[PDB]
Amino acid sequence: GEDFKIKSGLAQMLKGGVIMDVVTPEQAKIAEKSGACAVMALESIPADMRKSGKVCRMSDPKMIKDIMNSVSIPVMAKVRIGHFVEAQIIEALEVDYIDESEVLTPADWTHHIEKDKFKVPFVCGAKDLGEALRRINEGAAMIRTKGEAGTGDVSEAVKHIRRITEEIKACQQLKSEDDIAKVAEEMRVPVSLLKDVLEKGKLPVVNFAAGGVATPADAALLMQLGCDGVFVGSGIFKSSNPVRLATAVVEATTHFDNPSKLLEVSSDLGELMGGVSIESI
Amino acid sequence: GEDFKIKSGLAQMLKGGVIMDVVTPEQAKIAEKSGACAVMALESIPADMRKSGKVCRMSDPKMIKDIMNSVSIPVMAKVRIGHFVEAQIIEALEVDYIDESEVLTPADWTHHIEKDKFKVPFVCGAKDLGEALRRINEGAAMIRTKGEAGTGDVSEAVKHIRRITEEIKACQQLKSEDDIAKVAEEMRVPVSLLKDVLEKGKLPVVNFAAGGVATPADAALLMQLGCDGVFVGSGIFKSSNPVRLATAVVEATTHFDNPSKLLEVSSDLGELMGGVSIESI
Amino acid sequence: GEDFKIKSGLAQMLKGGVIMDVVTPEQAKIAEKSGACAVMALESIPADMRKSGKVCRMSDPKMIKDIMNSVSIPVMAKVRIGHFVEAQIIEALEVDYIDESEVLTPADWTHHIEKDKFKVPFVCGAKDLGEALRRINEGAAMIRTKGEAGTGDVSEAVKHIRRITEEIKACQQLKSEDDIAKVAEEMRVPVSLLKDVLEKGKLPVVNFAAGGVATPADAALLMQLGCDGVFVGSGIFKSSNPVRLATAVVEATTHFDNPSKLLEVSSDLGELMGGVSIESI
Amino acid sequence: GEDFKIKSGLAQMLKGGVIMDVVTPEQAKIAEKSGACAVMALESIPADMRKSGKVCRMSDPKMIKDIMNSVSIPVMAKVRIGHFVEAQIIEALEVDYIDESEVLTPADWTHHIEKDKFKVPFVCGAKDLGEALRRINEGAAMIRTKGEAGTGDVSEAVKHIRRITEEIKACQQLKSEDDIAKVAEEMRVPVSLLKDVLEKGKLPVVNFAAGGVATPADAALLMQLGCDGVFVGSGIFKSSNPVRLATAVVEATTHFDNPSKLLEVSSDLGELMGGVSIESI
Amino acid sequence: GEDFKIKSGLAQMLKGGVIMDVVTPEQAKIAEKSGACAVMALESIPADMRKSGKVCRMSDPKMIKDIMNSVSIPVMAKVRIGHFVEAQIIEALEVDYIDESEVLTPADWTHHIEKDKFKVPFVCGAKDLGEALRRINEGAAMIRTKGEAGTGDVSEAVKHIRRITEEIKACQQLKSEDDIAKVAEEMRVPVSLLKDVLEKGKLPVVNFAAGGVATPADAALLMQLGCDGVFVGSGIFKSSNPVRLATAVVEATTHFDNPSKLLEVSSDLGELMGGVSIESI
Amino acid sequence: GEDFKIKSGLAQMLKGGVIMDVVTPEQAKIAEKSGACAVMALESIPADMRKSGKVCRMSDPKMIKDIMNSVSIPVMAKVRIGHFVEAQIIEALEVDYIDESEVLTPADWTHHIEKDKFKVPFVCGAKDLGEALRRINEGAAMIRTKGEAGTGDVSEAVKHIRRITEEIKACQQLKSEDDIAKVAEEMRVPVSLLKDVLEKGKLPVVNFAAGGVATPADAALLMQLGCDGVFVGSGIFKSSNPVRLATAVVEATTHFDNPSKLLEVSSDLGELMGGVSIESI
Repeated sequence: GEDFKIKSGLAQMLKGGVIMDVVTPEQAKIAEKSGACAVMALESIPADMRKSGKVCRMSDPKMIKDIMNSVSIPVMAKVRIGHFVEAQIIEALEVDYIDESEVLTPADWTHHIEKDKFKVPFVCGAKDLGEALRRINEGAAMIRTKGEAGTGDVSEAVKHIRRITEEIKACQQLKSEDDIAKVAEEMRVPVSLLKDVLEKGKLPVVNFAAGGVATPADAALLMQLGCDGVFVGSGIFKSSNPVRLATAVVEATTHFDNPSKLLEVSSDLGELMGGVSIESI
Repeated sequence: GEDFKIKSGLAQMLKGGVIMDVVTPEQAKIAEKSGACAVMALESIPADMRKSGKVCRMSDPKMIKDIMNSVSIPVMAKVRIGHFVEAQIIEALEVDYIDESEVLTPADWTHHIEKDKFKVPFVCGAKDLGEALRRINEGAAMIRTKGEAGTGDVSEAVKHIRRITEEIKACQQLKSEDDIAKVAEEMRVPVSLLKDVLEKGKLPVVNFAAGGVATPADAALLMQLGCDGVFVGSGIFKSSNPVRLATAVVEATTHFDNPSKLLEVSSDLGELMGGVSIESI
Repeated sequence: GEDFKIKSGLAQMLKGGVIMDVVTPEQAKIAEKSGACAVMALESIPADMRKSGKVCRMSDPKMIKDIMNSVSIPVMAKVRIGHFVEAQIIEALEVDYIDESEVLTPADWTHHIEKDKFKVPFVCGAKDLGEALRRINEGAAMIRTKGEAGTGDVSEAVKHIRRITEEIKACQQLKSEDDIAKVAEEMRVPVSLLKDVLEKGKLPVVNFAAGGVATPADAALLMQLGCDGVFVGSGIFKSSNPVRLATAVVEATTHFDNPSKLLEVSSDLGELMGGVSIESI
Repeated sequence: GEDFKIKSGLAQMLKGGVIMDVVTPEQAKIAEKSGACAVMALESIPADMRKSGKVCRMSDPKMIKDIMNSVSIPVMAKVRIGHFVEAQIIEALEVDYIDESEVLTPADWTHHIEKDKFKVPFVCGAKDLGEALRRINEGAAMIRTKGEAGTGDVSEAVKHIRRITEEIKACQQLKSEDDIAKVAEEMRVPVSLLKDVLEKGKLPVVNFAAGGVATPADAALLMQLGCDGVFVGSGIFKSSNPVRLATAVVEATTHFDNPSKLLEVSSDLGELMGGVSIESI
Repeated sequence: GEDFKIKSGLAQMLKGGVIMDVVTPEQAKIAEKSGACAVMALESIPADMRKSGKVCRMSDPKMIKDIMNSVSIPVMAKVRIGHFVEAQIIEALEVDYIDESEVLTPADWTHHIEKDKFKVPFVCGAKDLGEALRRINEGAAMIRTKGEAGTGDVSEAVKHIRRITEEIKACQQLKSEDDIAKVAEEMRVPVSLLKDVLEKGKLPVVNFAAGGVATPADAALLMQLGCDGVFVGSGIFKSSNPVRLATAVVEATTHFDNPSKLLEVSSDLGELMGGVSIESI
Repeated sequence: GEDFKIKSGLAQMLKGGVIMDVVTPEQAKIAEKSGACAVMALESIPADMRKSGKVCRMSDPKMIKDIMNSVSIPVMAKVRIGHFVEAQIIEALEVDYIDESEVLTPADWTHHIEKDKFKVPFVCGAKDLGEALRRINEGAAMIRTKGEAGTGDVSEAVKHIRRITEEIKACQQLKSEDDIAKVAEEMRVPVSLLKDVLEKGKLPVVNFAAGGVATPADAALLMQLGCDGVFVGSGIFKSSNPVRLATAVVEATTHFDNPSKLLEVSSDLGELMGGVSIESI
């Protein structure tokens, strides 16, 4: 409770923001000055890692320390799924948020990290209620949609948030203490969570959107859809005029319901990263 | 009723016309002066997007504003399927017609746009009655055949209009209030629509032909077949002598029953885009 | 009857001849002077179209007008299957025979043209009795074997004529008015045709050979086999010494039973188009 | 009887010989001077045709006339399976033997030639008794094994002669007039042939070996095995020292039981065509 | 008992250490001076052999003698599975530990080596309890996880140690002398071993981690997980700054529970070998 | 008996030796002077033939005569499976041993050679008892393991000898005269052989190892395993320092149980042929 609520709070305190994937301090500075609520330090970029296909690991501290020494706003970093020692090494680094990110090469195909044992807040991907709950029950402070990272395609990210919202609800308007008991056991999670969700109609944690956000339009689409905030990563920086696009997205995320404003910031944006349409995977 | 019958009216008012895909103001002006009833502004061309295969998104407003600031006739633009925010941004732009076009990379594989909530008229693709009705019931002001966009092959476009006409009719000359009730539920649409169709023998909206029109001959073939108007897009402009072909098609569409005239405008036309025969897909 | 018999007559009046695929007036003149009973005007050649694989359409009138303004003998042109407007445009052109040719990209995968409604004689491909009858019942004035066009291989052409002759006969020496009634309904045709065939032992129309004729020898082989005449197309012109080969085939077709003469015209012929053996498809 | 027994005689008179594939007069003269009992005139070579894969046809007469005007020994030529007119053209040419050769692109996948109607002796491939009998019953004067032509591999040729010899025999030592009646109908042939075979223990015609003979050793192997003579074709000429190899094979075929002599002629032979091992097909 | 407990002792004495793959003396000396408890002499490197795909054999003695003559710490060498003579040759060489390594091309797909008959201690790979026990029962002095060698990916190595630990335990807390009897026979091993394991909760031998260790972080992760020591091999040396990385790993392995220290040694490490993510196999 | 025992004797007289694949007299001399008990004359090399994939035939006599005229020790040569005439030609040549070798392109997929009819001793490949017996029953004087020739991989060779030894034994300690009767009929061989084997516990002929021997270590491994002698072929000569390796293998074969000696001869051997690991086939 006390320990948790503090973690959730830090995460919860990021509501309405935009986190940005940064590769270098230069990039970090651009992101802070653009309105980013935080930055994700990493030495190589989602849209490149998904082609390599080399092992993608925790990023080198020096690299991170630098990025995190050149900005006021908090700094996130990535660790491989199940790679608790990588996480240990980053709690030590005094990073702000850790992200057990499925976009890197997993380290345990069977066990995620025991995030409870850490004092730093974690962020985790989910594509559905169960998965969401399992990660939360596992000690996840914050949650984001998975989506197809690096693709440039919202199709996925959106579908997820829809499902979670659809699932939370479906399961919600159902009947029996036993009916639930089952669903809790099924998705391998304490009855107490599934329950706080139904009693609150929403996860206990902040639910951000990640993977496939390339346009201000997209960002806004995901808030209108329910998300609590937005992860963009490159290719903001893989675009023609990053600084501009970066701001467009931050602005698009705060005013996500201002057709007039939205449009204003969606004009003369330049050429954006050529995504890879999910379908054609 | 009232609100819609206005949207219908804008669409309905294009009867007999030819809408043209434009990529630049220069191209727009050529189209207008050619007899186009309107133009579809887009930064990249159906016949190229279907090869990329990059994510195809709403086009950049500046781009559109420009195209739409250089012509009297109305201007359409495209948004991804289900991407309501993209649409919101374009209502704002004050475009004339929006096209929720399946030729771009979809944004929701499960939900189209809630076009009712918009005041701008939408246009949608259909390959059959059900699909048609679903899009209309969803708020579609105007409807077009899908066909294989960019292929240069009528085979598809025609087949669709045939089916819709064949289906409208088949379902029409059938018997029981319950018989219908079923078909309405099946194609997931209010009994009231399927009904206005059967009572009128035709959709409540204008039904244009799109995808696979490359020759004046083709355009005429589709009107003789029942369509209310024609979408061409590039490769009018991917042809040897656009200006000439553009006019040929506009002319072929108005006089679509004048063998003498038709032929006149089908001569010395030059080399047209080398399509990609559906079959060989 | 009256209207039909006139059409059949024009077609019937081509018996024993050789029709040649021409691409340019030069080529047309060569063909006339060679003994061709007619020429097929087209802007691109069977043996190339079957590789493209671009949409193959009706040819540009100017092109045809030219070819047909440089020769006394009649001129045929091609239109896509089911593309009635294309045909309309060519009746208008005052071409002599129209060929609803399956070698082009079809326009209707479900419906051929309503050739009845036209006053110009049509020619159609068939690979068997049923198909033959269906085209004839559909208004076909003349009929040709399909064969594998552009391949340079007789295997197919021959097989067809064999089958038609084999089928006409098989069905012929069978018993009951009901026995027939069935076969008529099966191959979706009026009992009256199947009947005139059996009563005459041959279709009511001329049956030419097309697709896969590359050598004088081949032409002769197809007449000995029953055909009423021969379509060659390129690669007469894709050969080393066209003029010579053209004549050889015209001559081989008239004297198709003159081993001495046949051989005379099959010598020092030069290098002919390198076909593509059906088998290796 | 009479007519045939003359054709049989011309074929039968080649017993013990070697027929050679020639492509040019120069090649023909080399073959004659080497001891070839005859030559097979063709403009392109088995080992190349089986790669093309272009349509392989009867060869141009001039070509043949030339080859056959530069040698005393008889001259064979090829025609496509079922291509009776091609054959007609070659009877006319006054060639000595015609070979309805399956190595060329067939002209009728359903009917071989009616060799009875010809006065020139035919040669045909067979891989088994039935096939052999069918070709003979069809008017075949001479028969050869098929084998994988152009491969350089005896595996096949041998296997065939084994089977025919194995089959002739198997069927031979069986019992009932009805037992046979069946086998005759099965392999679609008059009871009278199957019968003359069993009563004589061998086909009524000469049975040569063809396809896959590359070495003197091979030739001898096939005679020891029962064949009545040998078809070699290139790559005698695709070898390093043709003249020598040609003679080696002729000599190896006559003295096919003289280990001492065989070996003598198998030495310092040079590099022979690099076959293509059946297996690796 | 006695004989083995000596071999066990040599292996057991390496507890807590790091063994390193060396390819040359220069490399050996770097490894020794780095803190390596031993080195694995081999002429070609795991990450290259798994691409070749040439036969990978015991390494040439001279090569090894040299490597083992330039370092105080013990020296291991590899032999192919089942290749007892290769092993014999290396006992003779007076190497310290032999590794019957599945990373080389096996020599017997059916029988491992009879390591009992040797006086030198062997090391063997296992992915599960059974496999582990079978190798031990076979005379294995030391055991290591297999993991995907040369990949750079821990996913595997970890998964193994998890399973073994999971299996040892699962089987442990089960009930009947017969229950066990079965499992012993199943995994084809004496009841006496499975038993010493359950009675001790751990194998009788040291269990190192191998295959997929590329980062100090990884090494530490595997000790935290239960391993008794670490095999790294190249690409320590396939990295940018080997010396540094080598030390980092040795240090990371001893202080594998010192987040502060761990992180200290994980900074400014340079570019490491670009692994090949298991998944993408 | 008498005739056989003489053949077996010559073969039997090769016990403990190493036969070497030679391509040229130079190579032959090197092999003799190295300690080879005999040489296998061939114009092209196992490790190359298995890539070609051209037909591999008996080698040209001159070639062999030369090789066999430049060495005292006996000389073997290869013939294709079932190619009895090739064998006849080589008996004539006065070669010492003939090898009906499956490494060349077979000549009869159904019948091996009737080696009984020859006075020269034959050698044959086998992978199991049955196969061994069938070849012996067929007149085989000597037998060798097959293994994957040219691969450089012992995996196979060893596996075979294991099986034969395993099979001989398995079948041996079984019960009934009828029990055996079956196994004899099954593996298509006289009860009398299977019987002499069981009564002697070993084939009546010498059993050498062949295919996949690349290292002295390998050779020794195969003797320890039961073989009576060793076929190496290239790539002894495809190695860096043939002369040395050749001797190493001869020496390794005689002293195959002298770890000290074995190792001595396995040092500073140079780079050996890069095999092709069976597995990766």
